[PDB]
Amino acid sequence: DQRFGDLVFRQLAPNVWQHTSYLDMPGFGAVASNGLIVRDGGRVLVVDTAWTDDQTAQILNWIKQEINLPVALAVVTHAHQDKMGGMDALHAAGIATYANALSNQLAPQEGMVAAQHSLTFAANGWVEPATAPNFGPLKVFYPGPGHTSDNITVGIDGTDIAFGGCLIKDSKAKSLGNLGDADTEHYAASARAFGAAFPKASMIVMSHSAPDSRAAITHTARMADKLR
Ligand SMILES: C[C@@H](O)[C@@H](C(=O)O)[C@H]1C[C@H](SCCNC=N)C(C(=O)O)=N1
Ligand SMILES: [Zn+2]
Ligand SMILES: [Zn+2]
Repeated sequence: DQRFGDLVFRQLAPNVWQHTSYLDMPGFGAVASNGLIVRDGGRVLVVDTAWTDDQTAQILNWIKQEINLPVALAVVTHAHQDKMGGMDALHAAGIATYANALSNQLAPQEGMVAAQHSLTFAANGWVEPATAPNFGPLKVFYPGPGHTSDNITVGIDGTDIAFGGCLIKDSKAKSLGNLGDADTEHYAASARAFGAAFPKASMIVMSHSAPDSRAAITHTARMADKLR
C-alpha cells in the first residue's frame, strides 16, 4: 500500500491499481471506499470517484505522479456518494465520465452530479458497445438490481480482476451493508449473475473490503438468499 494525502493506493496488477478513500461519520467511524485505476496503453481509465471532490482530485494527482498518463475516462458504478461523490473533480479536469443511464437519472435525486454520458445494456446484462466508446479492457456488466437498481460491475480484460462495487461483500462480511436502496428479492440472483459474467476472474475487488477470491461472490449471494 502507498499513502498519498488521505488516500491509499495498492497495485493489484502490472496495469491495475486500487484507490481507497475514507469518509468519517459520527457514531459509525471511518468508512473506506475502493475504486480502480487502469493503465491501458497510453491512457488511464478510472472506475468510481472517491467520497468527495477533493479526494477525487487527489486520485488524479496520484495518477499524474505515479503513471503520468492522461486519464481518458471514468466509469461510476451507481448513484451513491462513495461512487459518484467526486464527479466535479473529474469534470473540472475535463475527464469524460460514464454511468448507467439509470444512475444519471437518479443522480440529481441522490444529490449527485450526473455523469456526462449514459451507458445502456442488453437483456443479458452486457453493455451496449455503442454506449461504451473506447473502454479498452473495461467490460461493463449490469447484473440486475441488488445493492441498488442501477448498480453496475466492471471486469478488467487481460487480468484476473473483476470489480463488483457495493453489490459484492467479502467472504467475512456479516451483512450486505446499506440495504436502504436495495432490491432484496433480486439481490441474490444479481450477485450470481456477476459471478457468471466474469467466470475466470479470480481476484474480486469491491467497495468496502480488500480484494477477495470468488468466495466473496458466493458468500454474498447466500447472504442475499436470506432476504427473500
Ligand atoms: C453512504 C453510501 O455511499 C453507502 C452506499 O453506497 O449505500 C456506502 C457506505 C455503505 S458501508 C455499510 C457497512 N459497511 C462498512 N464497512 C455502503 C455499502 O454497504 O456498500 N456503501
Ligand atoms: Zn451504494
Ligand atoms: Zn458502498
